Amino acid sequence: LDQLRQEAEQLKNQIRDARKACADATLSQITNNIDPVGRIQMRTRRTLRGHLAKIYAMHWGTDSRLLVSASQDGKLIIWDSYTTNKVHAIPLRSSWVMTCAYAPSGNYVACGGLDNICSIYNLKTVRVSRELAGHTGYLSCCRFLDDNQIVTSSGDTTCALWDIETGQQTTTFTGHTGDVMSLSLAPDTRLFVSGACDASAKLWDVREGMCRQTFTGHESDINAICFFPNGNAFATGSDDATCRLFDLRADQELMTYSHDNIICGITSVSFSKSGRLLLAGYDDFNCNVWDALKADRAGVLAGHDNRVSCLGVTDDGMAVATGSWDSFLKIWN
Amino acid sequence: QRNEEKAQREANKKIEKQLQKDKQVYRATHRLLLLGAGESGKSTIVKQMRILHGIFETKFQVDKVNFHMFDVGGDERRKWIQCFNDVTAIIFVVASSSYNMRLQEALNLFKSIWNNRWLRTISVILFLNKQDLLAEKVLKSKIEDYFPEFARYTTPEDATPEPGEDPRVTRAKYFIRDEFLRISTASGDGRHYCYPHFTCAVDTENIRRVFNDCRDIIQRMHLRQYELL
Amino acid sequence: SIAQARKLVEQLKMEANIDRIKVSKAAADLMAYCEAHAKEDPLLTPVPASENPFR
Amino acid sequence: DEVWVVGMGIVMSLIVLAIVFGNVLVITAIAKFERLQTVTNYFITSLACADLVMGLAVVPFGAAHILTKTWTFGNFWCEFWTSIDVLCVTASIETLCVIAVDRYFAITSPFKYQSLLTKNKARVIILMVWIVSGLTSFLPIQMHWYRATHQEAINCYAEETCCDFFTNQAYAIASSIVSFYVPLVIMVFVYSRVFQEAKRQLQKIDKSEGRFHEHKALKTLGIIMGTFTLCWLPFFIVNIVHVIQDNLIRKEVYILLNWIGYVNSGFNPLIYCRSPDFRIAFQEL
Ligand SMILES: Nc1nc2c(ncn2[C@@H]2O[C@H](COP(=O)(O)OP(=O)(O)OP(=O)(O)O)[C@@H](O)[C@H]2O)c(=O)[nH]1
Ligand SMILES: CN[C@@H]1CCc2c(ccc(O)c2O)[C@H]1O
Repeated sequence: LDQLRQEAEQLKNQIRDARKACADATLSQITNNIDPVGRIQMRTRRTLRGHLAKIYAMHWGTDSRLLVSASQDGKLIIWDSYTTNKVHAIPLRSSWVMTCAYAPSGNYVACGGLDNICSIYNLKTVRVSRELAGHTGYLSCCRFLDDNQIVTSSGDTTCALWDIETGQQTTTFTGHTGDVMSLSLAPDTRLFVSGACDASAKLWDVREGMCRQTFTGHESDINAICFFPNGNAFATGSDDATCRLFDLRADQELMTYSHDNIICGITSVSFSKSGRLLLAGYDDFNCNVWDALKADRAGVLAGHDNRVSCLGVTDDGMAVATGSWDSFLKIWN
Repeated sequence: QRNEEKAQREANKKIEKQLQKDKQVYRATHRLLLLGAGESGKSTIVKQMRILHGIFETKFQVDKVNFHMFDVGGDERRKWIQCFNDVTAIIFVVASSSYNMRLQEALNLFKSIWNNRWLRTISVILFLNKQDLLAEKVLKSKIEDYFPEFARYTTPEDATPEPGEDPRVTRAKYFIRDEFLRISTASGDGRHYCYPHFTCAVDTENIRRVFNDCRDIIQRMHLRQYELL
Repeated sequence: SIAQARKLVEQLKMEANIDRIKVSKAAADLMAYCEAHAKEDPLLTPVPASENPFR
Repeated sequence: DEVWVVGMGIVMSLIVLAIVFGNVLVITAIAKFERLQTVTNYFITSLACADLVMGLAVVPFGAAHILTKTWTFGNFWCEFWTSIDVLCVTASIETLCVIAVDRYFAITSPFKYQSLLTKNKARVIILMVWIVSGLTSFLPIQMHWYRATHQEAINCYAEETCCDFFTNQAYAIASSIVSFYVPLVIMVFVYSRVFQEAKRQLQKIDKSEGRFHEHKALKTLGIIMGTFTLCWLPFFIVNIVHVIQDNLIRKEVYILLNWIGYVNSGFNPLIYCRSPDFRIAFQEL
């Protein structure tokens, strides 16, 4: 119907006008008087070996002790960072995997792959506790809400929430135009956001199940997302070299991190414990660290040959780990 | 303390021994990706394959050489291509008889797939099914009626025809291959090659053909590695 | 689907009614948090080797 | 005359350095970067180490002997010098043969290449090569199995002031047969087979896709074969000919050929380490 599409445009124009009216001053101008962090130099403290093929993603443990890594060969290996010694090596039925997560209590580990099934493993007993099925597209990310509920994202536009015992979709979130390839959880369990193949990245409410906001700053595919430690802002890294920091209380974006030299995409984004430093990977053989307050570069992390596809920061914030398409890991401090 | 350290050391040791042991098993096998357009006829081709021994995986071994396939079930931009940059070869199936009903669509995928930044060093083993049906349509829907570049491609200069019911069908056979090979030659520095084959609905030496193609690909890769080509 | 167009029509209306706060408050909150939690961050300042467990 | 005294010295000094620098750089590049470390590069390390030991040990001592025309050191020093010289030479040649046969196995049979050569096989092969090298050199020269029956030779052993190389015909024949001719024929057959396979593949490509579109192979094989054959061929022919016919060749010719054979170890990394990854690693340092 002709009228329906227009009604839609008028609403978009009103939203844009409201966002423009809410704008008062540039975010960069506010933090002009902040003293710069300066040069930050960190070196590799440990090197982890034992993987055969390219790795995809990893997740630090709730304690700063352990971490879990997954690779395309089809094995989950739980390292011990302090003594660089393996603990478990769980084979998988399907070789291709694209995500992993580590339970808050430390009693469960989950891994989802290109096969349309999310499976959970029990550490203390290993065997497959339950198999979660129902999606129509390949999985992209998954996180543990608690010991009982897990929220996942799929290649189809749907994002769902499961229950381990029942094994059924308690709630389904729909509205995305294309494929979803990112997800993160707030410090509390109330809210979570996602970034899809379309430039739009929205915010979802777990209990309500209704979308609350929509951000469309970027102009290409979105490949990473994370929350500010406060919980009132989130930063995004897209296929274009630009990295942008959105806001929740005010819909419009605040600052953009980009440079002329960089022409490669971003595959992972994470924040420091204090939130001052924004650490982002790159398609090139490098990992760059920025300053969140004034968009000034700090340092360069090098020592990877193939790519950088995973990144995470420990809860206490003492160490940062990076992954690669090479078989090797790396721990920085 | 020391006993705890001892225990961790012993576990690392068992895990490492088993991981080294499977390293040889992992390195021995060869991986193939199978991709094709709709209604091409890949299910029939997999039949002789299962005879040798969301994602369907096939394991078959010939002459003490292990092969393992990956059929992915699907007009969508694909972000799972990056995950398939380590396969030895890609099997591509195109229905030659399906011109009146889509061929332009298949070629459209081939350039798309031929120019990815992640599949630069991967060669393609190309099959052409529905051979029998092609002869019947040419011998009323003609290529000239549907395609405007049909002129002048009827005869192959190096044509080595099998005894043929139709000199004319031999004209339709080599027009499609020339269109497919026109894209393969244009991009890449010789790191990747195309292997065209002609196969009817009933065929038996498919395993032999794929074995020979894989051997040729590996020999070419090793020759280029040591700077002899 | 005509409905997907219909579904979008009420959805945009729902998301446009939220109150918008000026950027000054959000920027001030971010700056205040970053400045207050600077000491607790072990990556911003080089931790002593003795306190470092990795080294 | 003063020019004769110096020029020889400067030329000798340059030869001693270049070898040390190149071999040290190759060894450091192999040991440092993890990307370059693999099964095929473990063979290069043995050749680099052997050539480095040769260049550090025998070349300066021979140059000093040539310049001073007198052997100040003792007789056991002379025996040790000759022993390590023969050891290094034969070790390098057998390492080259092993590299050639490994390349042949990699090219001709690709499916079984992954299982045949494994970190266990490479270490055993290299240890066997070095053991054969040690057995050929130290055992017969530490004892007096290489002594000559000529009266001038006996006078030479009697005078400790100067030591030269004097051996019987049987030992020379045996050492030459073990060190040179068998590796030469093995390399010839290997590279002929490899060239035939490459020609067959090129013909297949030309027949298959020639409408739309072997100098490189010829040059690549020619450099490797010709350099080694020209460097190490005349010396062994002369080694046979002086033994077969007494008082036929001049000592200057012998020492000149032995010295021109030493330069081969200098140019080995240039031929065998021209890969782009090696270039990147060298430029990084
Ligand atoms: N005459 C003839 N018919 C064929 C040939 N190959 C396939 N067909 C027919 O075409 C049908 C479609 O091929 P299928 O094997 O079913 O392929 P599919 O499983 O639909 O796979 P997609 O191509 O991915 O859609 C087959 O079931 C046959 O009836 C062939 O070579 N000749
Ligand atoms: C003094 N130089 C020696 C003399 C003879 C000799 C060499 C090498 C290998 C042999 O089997 C030999 O008999 C030369 O390197």
